[PDB]
Amino acid sequence: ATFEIVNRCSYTVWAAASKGDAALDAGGRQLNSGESWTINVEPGTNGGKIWARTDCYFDDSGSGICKTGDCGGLLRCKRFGRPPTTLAEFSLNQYGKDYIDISNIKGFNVPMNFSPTTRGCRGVRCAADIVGQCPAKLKAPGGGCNDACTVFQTSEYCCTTGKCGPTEYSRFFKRLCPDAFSYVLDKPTTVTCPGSSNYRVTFCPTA
Repeated sequence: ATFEIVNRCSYTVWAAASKGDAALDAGGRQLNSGESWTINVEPGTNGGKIWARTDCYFDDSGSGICKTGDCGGLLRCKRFGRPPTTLAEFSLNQYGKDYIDISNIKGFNVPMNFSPTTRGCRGVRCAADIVGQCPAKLKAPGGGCNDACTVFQTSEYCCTTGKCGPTEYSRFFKRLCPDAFSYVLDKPTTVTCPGSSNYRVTFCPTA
């Protein structure tokens, strides 16, 4: 399957793509404002994620640091990034279907639209100003808005016992972005698409 990753933000973003234990395609790339990066994701990929990283510095060897979404200091991510990260999530070719969603479960850093480029399903979008409105306790110094599990590490926010309810914090994300997961047991906002669809992830879709 092919993914076009488009940076419509006015600032440089460092895109990342990983399935947790391995990079997808090259795994990461600088995208200046307006730049598009097309990657090939192998069919059958389970648990793939795409996110943006902000305020990165990397050297010759591709080592450095980002203030949001750092994946252990690498330009080409092999593992997942450090929150806060708005997450585009996908499982491909699962019994003939594709499943996509946007998640705020690891916080929010960049607004995002996640849409298919082929037929038969809708896209999803979280493009509200979550950082500007972020509750004080969740504001991350490096920018972005942390999820409550990252900040407080309780069984309720992290849903450790498998039983948990919505919270004042999860409701904040859900009220600004109803189409994104706000906590781990949220009523699923997953979208079902035909198997082997193609997609576009746009950062800053509106502004």
